[PDB]
Amino acid sequence: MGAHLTRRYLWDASVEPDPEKIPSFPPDLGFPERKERVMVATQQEMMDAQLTLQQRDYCAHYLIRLLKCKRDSFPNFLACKHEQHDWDYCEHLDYVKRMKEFERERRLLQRKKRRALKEARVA
Amino acid sequence: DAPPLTLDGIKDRVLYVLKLYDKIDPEKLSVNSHFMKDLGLDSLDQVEIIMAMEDEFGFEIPDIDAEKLMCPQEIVDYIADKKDVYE
Amino acid sequence: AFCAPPAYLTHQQKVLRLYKRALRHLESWCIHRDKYRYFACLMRARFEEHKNEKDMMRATQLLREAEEEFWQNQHPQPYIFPDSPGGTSFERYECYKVPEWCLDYWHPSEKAMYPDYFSKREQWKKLRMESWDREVKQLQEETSPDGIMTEALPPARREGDLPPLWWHIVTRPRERPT
Amino acid sequence: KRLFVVKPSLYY
Amino acid sequence: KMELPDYRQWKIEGTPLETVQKKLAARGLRDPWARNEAWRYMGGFAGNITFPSVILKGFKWGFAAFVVALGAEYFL
Amino acid sequence: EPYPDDGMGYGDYPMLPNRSQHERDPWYQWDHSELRMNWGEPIHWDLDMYIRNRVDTSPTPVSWDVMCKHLFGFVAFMVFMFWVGHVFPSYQPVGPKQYPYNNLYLERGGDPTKEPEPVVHYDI
Amino acid sequence: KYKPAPLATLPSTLDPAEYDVSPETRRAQVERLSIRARLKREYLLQYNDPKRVSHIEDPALIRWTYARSANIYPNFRPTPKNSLLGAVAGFGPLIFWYYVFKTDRDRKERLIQEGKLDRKFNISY
Amino acid sequence: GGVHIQPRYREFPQLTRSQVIQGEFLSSLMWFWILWRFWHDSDAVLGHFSYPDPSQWTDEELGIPPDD
Amino acid sequence: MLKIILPSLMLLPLTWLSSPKKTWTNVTSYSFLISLTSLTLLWQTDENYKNFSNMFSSDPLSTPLIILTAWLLPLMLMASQNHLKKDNNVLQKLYISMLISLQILLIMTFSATELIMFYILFEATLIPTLIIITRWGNQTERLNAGIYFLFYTLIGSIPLLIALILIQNHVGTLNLMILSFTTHTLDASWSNNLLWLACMMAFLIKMPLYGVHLWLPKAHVEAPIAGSMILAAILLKLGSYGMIRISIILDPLTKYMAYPFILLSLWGMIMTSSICLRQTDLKSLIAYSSVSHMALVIASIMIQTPWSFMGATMLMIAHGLTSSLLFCLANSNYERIHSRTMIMARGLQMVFPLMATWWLMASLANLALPPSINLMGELFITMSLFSWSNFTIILMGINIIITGMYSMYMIITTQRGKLTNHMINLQPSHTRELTLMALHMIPLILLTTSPKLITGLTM
Amino acid sequence: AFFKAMLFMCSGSIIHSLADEQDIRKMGNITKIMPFTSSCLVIGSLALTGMPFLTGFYSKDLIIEAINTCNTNAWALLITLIATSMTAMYSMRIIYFVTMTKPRFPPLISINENDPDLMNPIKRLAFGSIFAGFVISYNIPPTSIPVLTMPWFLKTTALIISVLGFLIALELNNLTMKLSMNKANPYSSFSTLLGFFPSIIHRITPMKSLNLSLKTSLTL
Amino acid sequence: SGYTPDEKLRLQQLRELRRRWLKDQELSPREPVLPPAYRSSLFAVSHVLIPMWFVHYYVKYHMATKPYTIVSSKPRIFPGDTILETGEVIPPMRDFPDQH
Ligand SMILES: CCCCCCCCCCCCCCCCCC(=O)OC[C@H](COP(=O)(O)OCCN)OC(=O)CCCCCCCCCCCCCCCCC
Ligand SMILES: CCCCCCCCCCCCCCCCCC(=O)OC[C@H](COP(=O)(O)OCCN)OC(=O)CCCCCCCCCCCCCCCCC
Repeated sequence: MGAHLTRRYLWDASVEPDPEKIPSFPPDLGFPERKERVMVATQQEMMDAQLTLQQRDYCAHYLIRLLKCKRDSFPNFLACKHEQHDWDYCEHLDYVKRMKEFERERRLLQRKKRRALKEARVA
Repeated sequence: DAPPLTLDGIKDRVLYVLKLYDKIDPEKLSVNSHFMKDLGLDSLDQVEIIMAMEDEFGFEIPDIDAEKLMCPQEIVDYIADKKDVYE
Repeated sequence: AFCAPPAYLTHQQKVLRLYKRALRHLESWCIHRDKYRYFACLMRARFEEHKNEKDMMRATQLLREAEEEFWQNQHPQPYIFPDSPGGTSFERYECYKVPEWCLDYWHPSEKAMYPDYFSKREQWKKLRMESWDREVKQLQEETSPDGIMTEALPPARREGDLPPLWWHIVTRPRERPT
Repeated sequence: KRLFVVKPSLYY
Repeated sequence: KMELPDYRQWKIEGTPLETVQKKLAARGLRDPWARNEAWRYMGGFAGNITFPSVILKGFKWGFAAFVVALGAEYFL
Repeated sequence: EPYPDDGMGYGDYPMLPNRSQHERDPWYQWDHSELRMNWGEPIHWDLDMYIRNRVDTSPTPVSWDVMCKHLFGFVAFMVFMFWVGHVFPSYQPVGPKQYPYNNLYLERGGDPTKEPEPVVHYDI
Repeated sequence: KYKPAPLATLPSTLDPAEYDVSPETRRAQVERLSIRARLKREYLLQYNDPKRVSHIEDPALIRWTYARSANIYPNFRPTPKNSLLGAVAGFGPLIFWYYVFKTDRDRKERLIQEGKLDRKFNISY
Repeated sequence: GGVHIQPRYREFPQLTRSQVIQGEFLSSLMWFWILWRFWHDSDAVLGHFSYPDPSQWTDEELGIPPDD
Repeated sequence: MLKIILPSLMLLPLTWLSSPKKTWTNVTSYSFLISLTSLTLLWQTDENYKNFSNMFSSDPLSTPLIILTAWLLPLMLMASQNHLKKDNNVLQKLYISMLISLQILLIMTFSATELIMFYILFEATLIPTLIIITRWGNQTERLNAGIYFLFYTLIGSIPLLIALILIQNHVGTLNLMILSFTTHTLDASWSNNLLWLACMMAFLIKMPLYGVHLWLPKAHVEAPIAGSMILAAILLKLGSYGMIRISIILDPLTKYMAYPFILLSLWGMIMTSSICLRQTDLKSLIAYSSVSHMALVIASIMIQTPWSFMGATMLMIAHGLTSSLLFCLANSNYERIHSRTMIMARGLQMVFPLMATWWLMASLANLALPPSINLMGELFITMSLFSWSNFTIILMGINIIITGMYSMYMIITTQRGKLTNHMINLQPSHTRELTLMALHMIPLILLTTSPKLITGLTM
Repeated sequence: AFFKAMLFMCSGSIIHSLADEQDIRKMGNITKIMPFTSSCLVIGSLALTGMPFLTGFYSKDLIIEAINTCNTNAWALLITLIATSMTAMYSMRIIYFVTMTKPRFPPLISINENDPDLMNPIKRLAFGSIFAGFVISYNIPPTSIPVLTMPWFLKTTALIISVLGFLIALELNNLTMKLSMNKANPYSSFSTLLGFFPSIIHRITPMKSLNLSLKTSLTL
Repeated sequence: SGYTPDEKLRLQQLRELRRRWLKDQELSPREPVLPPAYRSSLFAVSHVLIPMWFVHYYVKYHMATKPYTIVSSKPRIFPGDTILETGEVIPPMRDFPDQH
């Protein structure tokens, strides 16, 4: 349920990002040595906390915390609340990234259209 | 769950309903009093009566067995016979 | 279920049996009582008029267009009572209506208890065999001359005799053995 | 009014 | 033996059957079985039931209880 | 009305109306109650089919054709619309999820010895 | 208009005949009750008979089973629409599945022979 | 005896103390719980994370270069 | 194995010499113990076959049956004590002896090393069976049924006689042990393609295949209960036992000479299963149930994969016990009802509470309910058939749906619904009737606990 | 499991208390005649409609917003949401007809739900229906990495569609009371005879599967 | 219509007999001739503890003893815990940037 779809399903899809292939353009385009992501947890930490593969996100590190405070504090299931906000935040702060990336793409494709339309296609 | 019927509690309800039908005078309704020859009601009003009874006692008096619920009493033994009330 | 089916149906019973299906299929569409008690006295009007049509042909032309009006203006899931054929409790309790000729193979131990019960049961079985002769003879002496024969059976017509063929309308399993 | 409940013979 | 309320008690006025009674009457018609259908609206079951009333049944004390609890937490 | 003489065995067995026991008057005291059949009345050839359990030829408030068309119409429209759907899906404005290491190459059970072409994910 | 199909048949009501009945029709109708009433008063006087242990037979059911499993081959005449249809039913699918199973079994065998079928972790058969 | 709760004809069935109190009890706890959780945890409707406006991201941030 | 046999023979002297009043108990009590001696063969502590002596052997495939053959004689003699209790005291002692000879002969046939010993004993079993069906058969048509049972088996039998004498000349001995450890590889000629058919056809006939199964519906219909139990439980399985031991030779041809039968059986399984769906005679429906559930077996003794074979061994022993149970309870209804019609007698649970529990368990055995050897069997044949061609599940998949429908219909229209108004009042159940059943199912429950014993030669 | 179990035993109470009436048409005003079951029924009804902070709410809206956020069939996404509004509608249908309406039951009234065996279990499950979603969601292991970040319309869609669902049905039912029989059966029949899958696929298949056995495979 | 005067007597009389049959069906006093504990604590323990013991006997002395009969997912170990057997203290995780 969204309006972005309308831009793509209706109107023109030339400048609308493909749901897949989101990292379509060069990974460094527009970037002065963009820093790659940083994963706080060690591959082993996760493997020892038995985090489901899917849950091994870049927020895996705040999860392990939650899970820690959920095993500890056992009889009390209502007290590891700060830990959940944190994890969630980490993830909201990841969903936003995944949204910034998508927009980026979107805009860049438009850049392609504008540029290749009159800059590189008319004499 | 509810208490079982009686041959005088299945008769007070049958007279009760009929006494609430406007056409049937409530002071000339007597159990041995025929609906169409003595009280005056027409044929269409027999269907309507029976139907009231079918809704007072919660079951369906079949068509063929109900083209004859004339006396205001037949209704009281037929209902009871169908419900096994030996009093 | 009790009385026997007539051979052909009259005009009346066909009209007067629509007044039932119709009004009862008007209480599915119109559930609330008020709407019903209204929309129904308006139904009678429809039947009330065209009551005195003497022109049979016409009458059977109002009936045949009534039952088609009805078929197309009927409710798919009407209100059929709980215990009537097609209902929700129809024949539910029949798993408990054993046919009473089965208490005759009970072990003398079982029938040992419940003793006064079998003392009265043996009386009734004496009644049944004591009249089969007078009954069948009645059924026959009063059999109709050759011609139309319906399923209606005769009453007693003499003291001491028991209505012919009465062993299974009486001695019929109780409706709700519970 | 306890009533007698006919039942198939159940000794056998 | 169970007694039965006096048949007279029932009357159509004062219930929704009365308004149905008056219109059918304009048409000249009059339904004769109304009085039977009167106890539906006659008493006890006479009050109209509103949809918020069912969804909100017990809300009054529920919130009262809500207040009390929050209070205890405030009192620490 | 004997079943048609085409030598399939029917013989003299009467061709009784193909109506199921379902619409036999449900109130009458049928000798055989559950077959809704009286004692002596010619049994139908396929009474193993039009019995009160197996098949139901009984009139329906909606005409049969109207039924077959409507049902299948619904089915088709749905199936189709589902197709319109797959063509035009609903997807939020979100780029792809990013897993650490090499898309968890080793942990997805990848071969420890053979390192994978690094798949890197950058900030923003 | 309701449209009876071989299923969803025309209801009693809505059936032309039920409405226009000639004197002839009525007579027939009356007769059919007689046959039934007659048969009804025979069962009833054999059912309600004290002093009876023998099995009420319901010969109408015995005429049915005989008609259906022991009066068939004495009324068999091999026509067309019967032998064409009596061979499509016995050999039709029996030949269909043979080219369904042969083709599969042959596809399988080829693949096994050429070395493609994986047959992994299959240590049973 | 045969009457544990006298049946009633065309009258509002009499109700036992307990029937009414238990019914108000279950419903009132439902409302206390809905109100208590709503106060303590109101992130059922709102959500505790605000959607970013994807259309306010400086192109610089998104690496959008300036037409070479 | 002469204790399972000699003590058996001696039963015959006991049925004759014993008092007319005590003849029944001496015979039934003693063969129960004869079954107990039969259980000793089950003591196999190593995989090598127990070759008792030159002519008599018992390997995993025969042992599960010899015990069943010994077990049913007690039961057969208990199910026929009612009918056959109206006889002259010398007709009984003949029936009892006839039943006794069947298992003497059947015990030996299942426990025979020389394949032609199988043939002589194999085709002898027809004499006792034809007498049981024709002499005591209630219906006018048993003379006909007997003819069908004798000719279909006999015309198949003489080809096998020629084939086995043929292999003896080709190899030099019909000893199943040697024939197995010797190189008999047919050469896919046109002639061999006939040999294979000669050997398998006689076995395929008494194991009703779709093409030649008309003998079994006709035979069980008019056969007395003891004959119908023997035909379904042990007689039909004689054909399966033969196909397992005879296809040791004719090893190469069945790879490609089986397609015809396999397809005949799987399509046959569907049609035989389906006609059960509308058949008015209960004994008729059980018989076609027997054809379909035996059509699965000829489709596993031909695919020839380890699992098929023991799927077959599991199902044959299991279906044998279940079918009899169904044929035995069908008889109890027939004797009180006096008619085979399924439509009459509706509602019995209302009047015979327990027999209905036996009916329910028999039907659940009939359809594949899972903690039963019956299901393990079909699950295995199903697996291999799938291996032969993944498409097989479609046909072995229409049979499972149909098998559920007719199995429950037998329960729904015989043991539920409103009671029949007043058939001859149905006298209560005898304890013999109920035990005859209990004796069938208690072993079905016990075998399901440890399926290993009836798994076949393959596993 | 908790709420559906409640509603069915709730109706078990209504059906048994009334003279075995299993039809909403003849049952009415159970709210005043039997508050204990009516209270249990609405608690269950709201849980079915995903009332906020009740057991349905903890799990159900997670599923709804999951849909609103994943890549999915457009036809599937739209039908699932209106399916949620219909769940509110039929939920509304039950309480309006069964509970909030003038009584239409047979005239003699004999209602008792006092029996401990009725109340106790209904009472016990009601406690579960009220608190189970709270307990199960917090206790279970973190799983699935949900997406709590949504445009607010999608975040609150389950809540609004459910609300609008009730509102629409309230209107429809309330409209019914008018002395105006004008339903016209526009599409009620499909809906009333189960989409006609029962009328057609239950009469053809069992007929053309048995005809072929008797007539063709068995006799021919 | 109306009942025929000779059917309102075959229902008159047969109903009279049905009423007597149902009276006779009633059971007399004595009719069912009979042929000549700490409350829940007789259950909780007798019916739960008694079974438990057996089960335990079975689970701690057959299953436990036999190989691979009761296998369990590894216990969860997070950064910072002390493994009981080894005594190893799982090293703390790289500080993830706080207040993110
Ligand atoms: C009931 C559910 C049915 C579900 C069916 C599922 C089918 C899955 C797809 C099957 C087809 C593609 C398979 C691709 C991998 C296997 C390739 C293969 O080796 O299969 C070959 C087989 C050849 O069959 P055919 O087309 O007849 O070729 C004859 C050539 N002269 O290829 C085929 O067999 C094509 C036909 C497949 C389906 C066959 C029929 C299945 C249902 C039969 C019901 C009973 C029909 C009885 C017909 C009687 C006719 C008188
Ligand atoms: C032999 C060849 C065929 C002969 C057939 C006719 C033979 C009749 C005469 C002999 C009858 C008895 C001998 C043959 C059967 C022997 C069965 C047996 O010995 O059971 C063994 C079982 C102990 O189990 P065990 O053998 O240790 O299992 C191996 C585990 N590794 O011992 C036991 O524990 C017995 C336990 C009895 C209670 C079992 C309770 C569980 C029942 C589960 C039923 C599940 C549902 C079944 C559904 C059926 C269909 C409805």
